[PDB]
Amino acid sequence: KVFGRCELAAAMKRHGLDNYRGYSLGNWVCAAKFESNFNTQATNRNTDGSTDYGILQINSRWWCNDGRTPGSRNLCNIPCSALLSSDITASVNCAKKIVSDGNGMNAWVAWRNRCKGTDVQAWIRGCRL
Ligand SMILES: CC[C@@H]1CN2CCc3cc(OC)c(OC)cc3[C@H]2C[C@H]1C[C@@H]1NCCc2cc(OC)c(OC)cc21
Repeated sequence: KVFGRCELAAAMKRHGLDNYRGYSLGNWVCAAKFESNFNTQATNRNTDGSTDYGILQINSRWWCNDGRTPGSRNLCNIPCSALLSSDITASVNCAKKIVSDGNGMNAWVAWRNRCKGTDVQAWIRGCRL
């Protein structure tokens, strides 16, 4: 599923991301834009053998099991395929654990490099939320 901007903002808000760990909703929408271009089915293979899955490109070395990431953990206790669903619940629940790992949303390098310090509220303006 390719979410619309405002559609995804609404779904993230219903699942509790607005101001989660202090990050306003626009930060989450911006991160999804530059991680996945709002495409729940996005995957990207890393040179180290791990794979990033879904709307927030969550990585298999620590956070989900895909059965092909040597030496990995599964700290969100989910199959990585669950992060590709049109229902974003599993991605949101796992993202909540990630943003708690001490680096906040710097855990998403695309957030740090492309969203951090910008007018992220522009991502939710004009959205019914
Ligand atoms: C309501 C307008 C969209 C919302 N903004 C949020 C702020 C923002 C920040 C960006 O980088 C930090 C950014 O980079 C790509 C985009 C945005 C936008 C996205 C807006 C515009 C919109 N995106 C989908 C379709 C489209 C097509 C466009 O031209 C064909 C266009 O021209 C300006 C804008 C957009």
